[PDB]
Amino acid sequence: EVQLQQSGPVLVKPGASVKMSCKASGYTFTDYYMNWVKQSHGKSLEWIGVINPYNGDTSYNQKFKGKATLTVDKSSSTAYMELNSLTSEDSAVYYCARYYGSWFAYWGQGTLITVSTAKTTPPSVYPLAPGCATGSSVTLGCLVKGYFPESVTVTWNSGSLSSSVHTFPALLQSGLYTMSSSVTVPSSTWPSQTVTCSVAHPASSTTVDKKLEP
Amino acid sequence: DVLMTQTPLSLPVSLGDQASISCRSSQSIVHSNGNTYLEWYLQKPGQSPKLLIYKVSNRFSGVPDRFSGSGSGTDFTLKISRVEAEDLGVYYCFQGSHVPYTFGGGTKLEIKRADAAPTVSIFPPSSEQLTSGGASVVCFLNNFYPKDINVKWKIDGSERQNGVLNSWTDQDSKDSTYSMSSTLTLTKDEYERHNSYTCEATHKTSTSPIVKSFNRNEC
Amino acid sequence: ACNLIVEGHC
Repeated sequence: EVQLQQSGPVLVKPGASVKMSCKASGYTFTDYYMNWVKQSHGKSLEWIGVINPYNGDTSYNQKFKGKATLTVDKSSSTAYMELNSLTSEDSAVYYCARYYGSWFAYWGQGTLITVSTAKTTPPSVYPLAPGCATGSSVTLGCLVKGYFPESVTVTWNSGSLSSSVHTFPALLQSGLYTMSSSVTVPSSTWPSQTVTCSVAHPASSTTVDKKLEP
Repeated sequence: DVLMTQTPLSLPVSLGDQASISCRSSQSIVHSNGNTYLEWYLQKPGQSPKLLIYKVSNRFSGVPDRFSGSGSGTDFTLKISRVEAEDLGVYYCFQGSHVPYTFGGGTKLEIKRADAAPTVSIFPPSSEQLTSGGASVVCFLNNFYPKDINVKWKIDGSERQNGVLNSWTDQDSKDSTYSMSSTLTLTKDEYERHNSYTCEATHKTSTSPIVKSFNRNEC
Repeated sequence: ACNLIVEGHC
């Protein structure tokens, strides 16, 4: 029942600072060291440092000395990491991870930090319907184009028992992200039964639907 | 710093096979107190890492006994017996005996399965996108194995290289296949100058290219 | 450097 809930993702400008949190539940916060770990996209894990919530003692990887500051608030059972002088190299997922004799027995879900001058931009959502058949299934899609920062979530109103979904990782294109999602449904159900993709982009707080039309 | 070197970088394994991952440290991981703080983690696609093994050979609560850790000093091994499709991901070794604590570079476990031909679908630009001045042509290549696949675009039979972006999914733990999108982005006026759009895939499962096309004149 | 997790104090 141990849970580590980290704060939400953040887009921040180069040169600025950011402070993220790690909220512990299901155990006595002071009983166990809290570690922090960095993972750059597609790269290995790196140990940043550790704090003893009992007394605030800290120990840092010297690679992050002067980059990361670890603190706790005992009353709120919360650990914090503050990063300063941000550069593109600081864009990463950051995890808190709790000691249990073993070093990282429980992990938070991570906080995604994006360091960039680009502004938050909601996506354009475009329906992907087949061109101008006799088959028993049909694949449809939605193209989610021109958004920033990551991420988006695409859902479909298709029958779960009779459809299959694929989510393709986003790529950067002219400073903005583009992704797509496909759904396959029985051809007997389309176009008679409406198929709609719902696209959520939390950073812009948008939730847009696109109906698939022949 | 203590360097942790993992081999292999990629490990393909069949269901029920045994996988063996090696971790070597640049210096002994035996602490002065006699303990060896060598641990193994698994990071599944899209998830946080999870502890598997601590102090070389001890399984964390809930980790089944087909995961076994062995070794000593500077050389360690993780063996995953009776591999299951859900074992895919990146395995990391880790040492906490010396500050700074350091991780190995990872070993990506891939599930081997029977060849599976891609289901290919091609889509014209939406009218909505065209009004905006852009034109993306999208091909989906779904549920195929092995992962290696090459996509060629043609416009009216001529090879089109510029403007193509390809994105693979990670391996699917349910059926061990891959899927990928290939997207050709043009301007509206460029798109409307031509008739046929073709995505062509070279894959182990076909002696010939796997072709999918639409023609703007078939409406 | 001092191993805080093992030593408990540094």
